[PDB]
Amino acid sequence: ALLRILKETEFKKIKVLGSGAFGTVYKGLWIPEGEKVKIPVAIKELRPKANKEILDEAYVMASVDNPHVCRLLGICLTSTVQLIMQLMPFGCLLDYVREHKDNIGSQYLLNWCVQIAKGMNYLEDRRLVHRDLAARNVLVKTPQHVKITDFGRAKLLGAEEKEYHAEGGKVPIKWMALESILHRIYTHQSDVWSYGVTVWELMTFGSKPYDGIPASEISSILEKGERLPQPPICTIDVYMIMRKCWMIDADSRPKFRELIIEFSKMARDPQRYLVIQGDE
Ligand SMILES: *CCC(=O)N[C@@H]1CN(c2nc(Nc3cn(C)nc3OC)c3ncn(C)c3n2)C[C@H]1F
Repeated sequence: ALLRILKETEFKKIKVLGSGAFGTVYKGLWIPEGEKVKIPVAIKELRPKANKEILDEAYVMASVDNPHVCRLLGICLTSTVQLIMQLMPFGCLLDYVREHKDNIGSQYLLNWCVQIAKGMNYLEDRRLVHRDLAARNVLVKTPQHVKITDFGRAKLLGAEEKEYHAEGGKVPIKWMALESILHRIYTHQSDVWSYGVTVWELMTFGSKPYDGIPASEISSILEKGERLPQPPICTIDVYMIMRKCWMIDADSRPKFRELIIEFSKMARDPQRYLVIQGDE
């Protein structure tokens, strides 16, 4: 996997897919000069650093090559930065589970848990802390295959850095580990906490965590030992994996490699672990 530098004439925006503080993402078409191959892509136009700085960050990003991380294919530098990425035709997993809640079986849910853990383990191998894992930031390539994506919060740790120490950026409190809320500290193990919340989202078919509760109250609820409730479809075995992800001691939490093993075992006999009517 290598970074391609695109000229504006190489790609076209077709329609908007979504928008946020990061910028806007479009469905588009990329035709590399004289290659005659038409590639469906997502184009993320970000809302300055030197061009070489941006290209360097894009090079590292483009080297992230794993079946369960959405890949940067190329970049175009003009008045704006435009990132050309793999298109995930089914959109964010949050909306997908909300839409198809009555037609999603245990096999798909547990498989997604495995896949997200595989992608996160790869990011950890690359020394990348994601810092924004949530169902909204997982994308659906096919119903059978999902990929993690990133909107600017991910950080590369230095050879001797064990944690990332954040500053004033806005934070997704309800997905964060307690140590991140209290001390602005982020690690692969705080990503594990977020992974647990992400799994809870999937198992509740996209429900809102700590629904209706002010973000300002969350740290106090967590300090009292309270956590997100057991989803209706979850046997206690699955809920206990979530609860392990939210233990106060970061080193008490499972690592992604362990999560891959545990969810993979469950995915072999999915109906023993999730209880879904009509499944199957
Ligand atoms: C739930 C989060 C959300 O809606 N985020 C938006 C969508 N984003 C995004 N979307 C796609 N693909 C997509 C979405 N829809 C409705 N249709 C499609 O494709 C036909 C995508 N592919 C790759 N990347 C990076 C994507 N991002 C991100 C936010 F804009």
